Amino acid sequence: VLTGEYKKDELLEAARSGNEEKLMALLTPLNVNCHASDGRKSTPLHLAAGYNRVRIVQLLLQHGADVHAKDKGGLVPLHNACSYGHYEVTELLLKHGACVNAMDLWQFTPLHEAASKNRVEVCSLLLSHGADPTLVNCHGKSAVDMAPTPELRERLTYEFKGHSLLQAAREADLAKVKKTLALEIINFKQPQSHETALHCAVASLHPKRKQVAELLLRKGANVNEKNKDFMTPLHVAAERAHNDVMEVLHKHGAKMNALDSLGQTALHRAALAGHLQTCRLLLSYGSDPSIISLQGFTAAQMGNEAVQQILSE
Amino acid sequence: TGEYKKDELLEAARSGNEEKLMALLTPLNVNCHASDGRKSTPLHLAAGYNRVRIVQLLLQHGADVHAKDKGGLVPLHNACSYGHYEVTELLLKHGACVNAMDLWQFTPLHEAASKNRVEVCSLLLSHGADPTLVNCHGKSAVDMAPTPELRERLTYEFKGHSLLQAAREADLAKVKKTLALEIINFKQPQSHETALHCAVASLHPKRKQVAELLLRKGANVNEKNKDFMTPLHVAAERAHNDVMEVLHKHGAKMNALDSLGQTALHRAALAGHLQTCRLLLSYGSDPSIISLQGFTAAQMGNEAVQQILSE
Amino acid sequence: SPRGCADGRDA
Amino acid sequence: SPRGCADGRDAD
Repeated sequence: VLTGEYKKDELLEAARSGNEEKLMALLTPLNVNCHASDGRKSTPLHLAAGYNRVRIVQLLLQHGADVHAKDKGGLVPLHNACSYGHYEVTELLLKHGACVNAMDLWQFTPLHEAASKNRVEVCSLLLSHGADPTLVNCHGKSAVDMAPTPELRERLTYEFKGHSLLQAAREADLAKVKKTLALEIINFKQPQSHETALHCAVASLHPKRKQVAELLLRKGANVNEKNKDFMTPLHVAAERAHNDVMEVLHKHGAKMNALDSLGQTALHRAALAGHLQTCRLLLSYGSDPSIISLQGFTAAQMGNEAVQQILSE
Repeated sequence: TGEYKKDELLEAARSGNEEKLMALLTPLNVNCHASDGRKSTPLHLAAGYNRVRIVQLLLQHGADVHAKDKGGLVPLHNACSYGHYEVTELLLKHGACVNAMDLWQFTPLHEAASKNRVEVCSLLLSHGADPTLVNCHGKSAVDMAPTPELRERLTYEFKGHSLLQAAREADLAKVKKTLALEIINFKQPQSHETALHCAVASLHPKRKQVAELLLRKGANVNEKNKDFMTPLHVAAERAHNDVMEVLHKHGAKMNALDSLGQTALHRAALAGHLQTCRLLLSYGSDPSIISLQGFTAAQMGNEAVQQILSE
Repeated sequence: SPRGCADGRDA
Repeated sequence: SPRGCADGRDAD
């Protein structure tokens, strides 16, 4: 078997050089998965992938190349493609079922290869087929650790969480969707006060507070979130006469009769402040003026004679 | 004499000996420094060695929270470095500078983060520690975090605190930006589909709850993929009626147009999904819309579909 | 001239 | 065990 030894060398050479005609004259079911004798003992597929021979990769795969075959160091062809930034080769290999987190004898994955050589686009492609950038090699190092810029480190993390969310969504895996979303900031809380961004926005003196409030609500803000003193955003807006945002909160389902820790509604706090239009609006929204606070007061009992007048109707 | 006293006072601070401390502590030595080693003040030592009561007493009787050791550390550094939560809080409550820098521009947060004191980091961030401030090697606190878990938490909390501030100032652009970074809105880089597109296309029985959850967490109900399809277009063509109902309940635009000018109704009609077409009409889909290729839904549908669109 | 350690001890 | 380099070459 010295002919299939020389023939092999020529098949390999055709693969490496991108010689399509020579490849298909030499490629049989007996040498399609042959390994070189010296060097790294690459298969044709390894060589075609490393040297970016896209058409050769198509033909090899089409004629039974083993996408999981190993070179002397435990690299699969996906390693070769990723290490030298061959995007389209990478995509082809993945399309034919390459293991996105295949590990060589040093526990290097394809993403270790791409990340360490700053193959930004290859990294994103890998992450989109489920590459995991937290897996460590024999030196205790992840793809994140080898990425040479903060922009790329941030991107590996962001895109990894992103695709874990997308896949959990595809699988309707509720627990996994919850988990990957556990760190969303929309309802992040001031640790001391328990206020969220919505509480802060409706308290704002600044001109765009209406727009900010709308935006936070569109993006998941809990309209009835309670701070340390059981104040909802409505309570906060009402006591400051921030009428524009009050409307926004109403629109998004604010509970008009929410009670703070003193048993007061937004209407109590507006009345107490002497905010006349605020009281009119709260009334129109369905606030209940009979509610008796824990100190024994209706809103009218805490307000000026104008508030009293407004409330007695 | 005041020097052998000093040593003893300092030793009392380090050791937590309240009795000896108060017998020796005077306005003249409250802020003395050791003659050697780090040249720590009593407050540095009490903070480093977690003597909470001694810290309390020192602060009560005129201890200087801005005093420096030989390396430019203030007591807050000592507390943070060794993870003494309570001390840290006390020091901050008495006006310690949260971003105080030593000779190497290490801040208390550098110290807490580098030595993996997650809870101290949280506290520090609450008092306005800035984990992007760099030391003299150009390394932030986030860079010194020895685990990705801590990195993720440092980042999360700082984004959280920053979003609050931006809300306080009604800085719409800044709020708008930090929210677009949120993972719920992630777009598959090539196809531009979001989690909501994936959910409503899912063949798995919990798809309805996933979709409802994603929308509760702020998913854009009308997000468009590469082909300008909304989740409604995706659900309708697959006859995933359960998630169409969720989508409708969260204000999906029934007549949104894909890249061919087609509504979700065009797509259901074309697939022959009779009940689906009925649902879409019941939700206010407009059967009259004409695609960019010149067709109504009825013109793309079988006779059963056409009947539905009549009734 | 390297950076030393704060005076103190772990909890 | 110094890890080698995959067979292949950068484009261009």
